[PDB]
Amino acid sequence: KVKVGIIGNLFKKVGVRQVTTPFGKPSDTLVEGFVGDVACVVLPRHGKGHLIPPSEVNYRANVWALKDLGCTHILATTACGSLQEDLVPGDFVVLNQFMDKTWGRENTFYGSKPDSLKGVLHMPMAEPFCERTRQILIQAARNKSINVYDKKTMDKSACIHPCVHAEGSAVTINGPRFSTRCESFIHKAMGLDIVNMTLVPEVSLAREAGLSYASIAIVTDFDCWKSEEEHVCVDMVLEQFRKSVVHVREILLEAVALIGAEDWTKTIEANKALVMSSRQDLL
Amino acid sequence: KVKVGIIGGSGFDDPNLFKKVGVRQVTTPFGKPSDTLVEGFVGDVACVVLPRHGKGHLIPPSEVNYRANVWALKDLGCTHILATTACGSLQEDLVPGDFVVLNQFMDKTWGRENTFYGSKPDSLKGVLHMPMAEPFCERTRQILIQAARNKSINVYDKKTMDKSACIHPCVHAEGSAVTINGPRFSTRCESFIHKAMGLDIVNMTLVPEVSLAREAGLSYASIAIVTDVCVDMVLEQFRKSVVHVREILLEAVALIGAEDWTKTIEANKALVMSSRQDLLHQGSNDK
Amino acid sequence: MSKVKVGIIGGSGFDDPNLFKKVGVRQVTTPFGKPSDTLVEGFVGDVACVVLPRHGKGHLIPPSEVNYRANVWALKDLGCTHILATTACGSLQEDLVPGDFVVLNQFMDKTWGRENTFYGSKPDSLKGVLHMPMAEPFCERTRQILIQAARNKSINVYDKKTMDKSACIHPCVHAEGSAVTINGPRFSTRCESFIHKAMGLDIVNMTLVPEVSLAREAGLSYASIAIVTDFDCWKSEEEHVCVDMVLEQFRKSVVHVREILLEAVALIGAEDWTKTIEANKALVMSSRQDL
Ligand SMILES: Nc1ncnc2[nH]cnc12
Ligand SMILES: Nc1ncnc2[nH]cnc12
Repeated sequence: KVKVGIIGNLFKKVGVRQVTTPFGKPSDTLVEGFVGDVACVVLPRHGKGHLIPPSEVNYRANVWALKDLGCTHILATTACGSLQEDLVPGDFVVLNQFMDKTWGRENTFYGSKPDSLKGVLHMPMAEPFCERTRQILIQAARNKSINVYDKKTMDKSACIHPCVHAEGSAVTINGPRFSTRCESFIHKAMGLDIVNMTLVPEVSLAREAGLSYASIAIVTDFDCWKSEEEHVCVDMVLEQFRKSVVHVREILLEAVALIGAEDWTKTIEANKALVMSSRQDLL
Repeated sequence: KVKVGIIGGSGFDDPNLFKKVGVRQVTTPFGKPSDTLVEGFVGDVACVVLPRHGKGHLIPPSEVNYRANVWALKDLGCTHILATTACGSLQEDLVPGDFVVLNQFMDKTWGRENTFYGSKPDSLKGVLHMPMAEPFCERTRQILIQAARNKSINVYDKKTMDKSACIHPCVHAEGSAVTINGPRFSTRCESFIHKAMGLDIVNMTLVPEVSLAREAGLSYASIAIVTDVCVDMVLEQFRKSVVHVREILLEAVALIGAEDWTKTIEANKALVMSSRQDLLHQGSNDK
Repeated sequence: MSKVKVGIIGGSGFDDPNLFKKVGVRQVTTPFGKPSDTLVEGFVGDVACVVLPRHGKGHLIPPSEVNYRANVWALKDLGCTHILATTACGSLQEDLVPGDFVVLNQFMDKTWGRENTFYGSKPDSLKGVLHMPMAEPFCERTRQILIQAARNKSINVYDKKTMDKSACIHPCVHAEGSAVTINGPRFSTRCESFIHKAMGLDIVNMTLVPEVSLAREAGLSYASIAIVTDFDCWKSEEEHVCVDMVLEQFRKSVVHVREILLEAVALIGAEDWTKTIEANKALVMSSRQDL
């Protein structure tokens, strides 16, 4: 059976749970419940009161806690800034790629220090998300009558907002500061679609844990490559986030049902075997 | 009332900008500053100087306690920080002996304490996401440029002037730095990639200094010195550049003192508060 | 004093190489901690040589946790003047095919969190501020010795500066090349791979930096021979990199790497290095900004 963790009326809440992990405590307690008959657990990435900044989030504990609770999938959300004209505030992005600019975060479960699992794990990350789970997020958006924009098969002038972009690349910066204009334009020239602070190493550790992970990013701003009145700040992010979170909730809850309506035996076994085959110390 | 802090880089390890009236041997909640802070006056404008690398230049860029240096200057009541940095050029018109009043940067540093705020017990509580689109105090940048004009140094602004007005040595009116972690210099491969990205100079010390100054509600501006048989000529050129930057700094302090900064300082403090994500969540009863 | 002694740092596929008969096995410590493993001393011909596996005996130390400082300092303390190093890597360019080698001459550094200098202001480092030039970061004489060693072992050499593309005959040793060194342990995304390719980098690896930098800080002549084991992940899904792909290709190429390394040690031994060693030491002293 499947069980979907969510990192961030139609959700039946059962109770709240405190867990510990080999890598420390998660960001907060976890809300356990059900969507129809599918078990679901919800974890706030930045803790109660949003007091934990992106660089200090215990990604290892959060992903491992969901694994230890039996999660087979993780669906994740984050706010983000758009680097490109056709991704506008109020849009969503089902990411398929990233460029990592984070540092100083614990980004793997394995190593040679006592606080990590024994071994050397070199995971392939060419296409770093679970593709089946990406397509479920996109289909959930269709089921909730939210427009879907596929730049491979459509083009500008077919882009109807607010829309879910069917693909996109994120640069993840370490934070806590936002980017300079110089950095924003450099990331844009690299062809990246959005900028955020929390995707990495969350996505990497989910694959190390044998979990199917997909992210849907909420565009809250144009970073700072446009006009001065459109340069990102916290108030701007929060104002748009508050307008978009109801759509993102509808997508996520619809996707949990769609996951539970399919068989995942082979995908799960594939996930686990990918971890085993990536052990350099064992091979 | 204003008080100008000065962080002197290479060439300023033992600055003699004014007669020492007093010294402050202090620590901060974030550890020890690079050296004793030296107090005095430029005219009737109060000034505080500290050498980024300490006397004797014993502290490398990645080990400088940027948090403690900014905090210590804030603790003494500084409203402004003027900083110097010796840099290498990435573009043909930035020539050794030139200066740059930076307005942009690309950050390639890591492993440095770059914020006062967070969830660690020794951090200030709260989550601060500061805007950095234009990361310097613009009023203070223009003071540095005006100080150079007032001391008879060429100023070149590529936005309004053809490359024929680029007369060396000159202060470039704008420019971007890539800040690398050091201590090693860049490979040729790295230098050419930075050049292809359009960056003007390379240094090791701008970040997180500029970021922490904004977190502290201070007006910060930086003046870079472009520094690169020839070694003897490079060194003498650098000495002349340091004499020029000394003139610019002293004139800039006087120019800052000649104006009212009440509203700018209030805006500096208001920007910090508006960047507190944890407080803005609360103002709307979020979650 | 004109005595030469060649250290060898063995990467993946070199966890236990038989380059020579062991004379001494050295368990040492350094001011920067323990090296990756014991150091094996011996002779190749008349040339003294020291071998160290980068990842330890059972390949238990990931790239980001290797004590590069201790490895380089231990070799220096045993009297090495030179370090020859191997690394497995992925290709970012069509003319660099699995089974080729690359005598690197450039790099782009994307590592973090590693101790990358012997010098600093804290008690656990040597006293001083050392700013080493790195524009051409390898020892050029030692690079050319690796390239000559391949010629002497009848292994094709392809020099893009002087030869036409038609003279790129595989398997070959590329006479120049740039590496991007990523921190690991994960491999790159397709997005990252295409960005690195667009910057013009030739290969991707995890272990060159800070090893090459610390060697120069130590006054040692360092050169690297990279073994192409894969096309990273910018090509078809059947050529996307993974551990098994890396190991399988390496087993095939290790034989020729050993021949190059042993011939290179002999070629170093056949020349006088007095002025180059003096210049290596003088570059360290002139890069001290506290003095
Ligand atoms: N512009 C931006 N940069 C980084 N993280 C963000 N989160 C929301 N907007 C962002
Ligand atoms: N593609 C690759 N990336 C990083 N390190 C590697 N080692 C071998 N192949 C590699």
